[PDB]
Amino acid sequence: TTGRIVAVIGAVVDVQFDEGLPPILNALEVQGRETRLVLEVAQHLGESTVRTIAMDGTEGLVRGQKVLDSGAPIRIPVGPETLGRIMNVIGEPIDERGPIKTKQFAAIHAEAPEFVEMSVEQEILVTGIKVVDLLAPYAKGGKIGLFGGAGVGKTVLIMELINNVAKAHGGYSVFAGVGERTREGNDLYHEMIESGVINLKDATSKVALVYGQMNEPPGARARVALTGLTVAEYFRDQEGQDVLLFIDNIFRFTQAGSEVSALLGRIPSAVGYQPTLATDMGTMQERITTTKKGSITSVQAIYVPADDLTDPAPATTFAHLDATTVLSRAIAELGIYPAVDPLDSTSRIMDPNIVGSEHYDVARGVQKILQDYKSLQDIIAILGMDELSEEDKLTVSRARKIQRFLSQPFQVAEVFTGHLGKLVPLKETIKGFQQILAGEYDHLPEQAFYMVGPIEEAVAKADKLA
Amino acid sequence: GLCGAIHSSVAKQMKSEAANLKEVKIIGVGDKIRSILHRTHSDQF
Repeated sequence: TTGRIVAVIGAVVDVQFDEGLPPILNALEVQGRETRLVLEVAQHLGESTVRTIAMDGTEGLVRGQKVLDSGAPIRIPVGPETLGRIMNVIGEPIDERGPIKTKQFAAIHAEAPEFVEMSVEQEILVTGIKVVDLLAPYAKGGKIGLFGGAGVGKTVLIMELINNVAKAHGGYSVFAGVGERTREGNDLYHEMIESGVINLKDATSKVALVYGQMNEPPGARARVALTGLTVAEYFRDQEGQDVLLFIDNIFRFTQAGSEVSALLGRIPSAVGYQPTLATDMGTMQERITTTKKGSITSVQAIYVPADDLTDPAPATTFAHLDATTVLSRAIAELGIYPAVDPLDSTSRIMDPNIVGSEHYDVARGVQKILQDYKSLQDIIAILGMDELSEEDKLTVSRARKIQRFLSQPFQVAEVFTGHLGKLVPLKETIKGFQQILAGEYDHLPEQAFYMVGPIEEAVAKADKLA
Repeated sequence: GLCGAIHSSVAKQMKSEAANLKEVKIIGVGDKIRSILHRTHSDQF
């Protein structure tokens, strides 16, 4: 079918059809252009007109221009031949390595797995990161979220996890760059090549890359997540594969939505966001999941605007995760990295019947002492410690030593910590924290605990501090 | 009070002695001592 462009406003192109109106979600190709311009139908305004969302800049379009119904929704190359390749929202390669020659093609809009298809196995995923492992442990096939205001550690934490987990993972990985920096895509691609997870020589690549960055028009940013998502769904269900899915940043998808929403003509909801915010997050978040057919461990970075976690975007995302790592500017500014807020991160696995009571008791032990320190802080703030009780001052000592021992050097952040990256084994974490709690190091100085791996290194640092 | 750790310091060292030790009897000059290294050792005043 051939329609005609009737109106153009930014990324919202209205096209009229005479015979055969395309259903909603169908991709149309604008005619008469140097490059592909896909339009995704969004709604039937009546009068044989359809309101659509462009997938690329709309400059140059002209009213009356011809548009062709592709007959289906954006469809993209899916299969193992996407492994080691970089692709677009609309599935075209952007790594200058030729066509992605796949047997099948999948449409980016699918329904979420049914209730009966759900899984409930809960396995802990150890990452080697002290704070995460001890207090808000991730889980295989689970949904993890790293909340962070600008420049707090979301990406560095994804990188370190890619390093500590993705690197020795049997099975595939999918990295979906949504609304982030292009240089980062470039930094990663080349790094992936270097460590050999991307091999441009053989078919041994274990990563497929999808990108729709900070330079794309809203509609592209609004759909690349769906695109990375689809790639991952193929490995899960069509190959019963154990997938790893990294997304930086899923907040950008929602923001993209807010960008076009006025153009679609909708009364805004709170904070200027689109009234369809939750459902849009929902039908999308619900496909990022493990099932009986396959496993999807997904780590999603969630940018928090103005640092406000009460913002509709981040606020609505908590409910979709199994584990959350809430990063803090306040902590970061103290020099503690990763800047994880220990009393604000959680994990549905923090259950005695899953991590064992030893783990469950150290974990709750650490939080209780930090919570206690937290209430003393108001008074410590005007009057310092003098007036504090001998007992209270011991919580304070221990809390400040536990707070420091929660920090740790990442390989990925070596250039900034000035120290060699460390990976601490769970039992080493459970332990080191026990002792601290138990008063076995009340003699060491705080600084001994800052930026170290295992407790054994904290004792040493103390000697060096003399 | 409101002089940092003036009192807590002497008290801290005061309890330390009474423990390590020979009969024990004590005197405190300045009400603060009589309120701090106290209760535990009133029957030791």
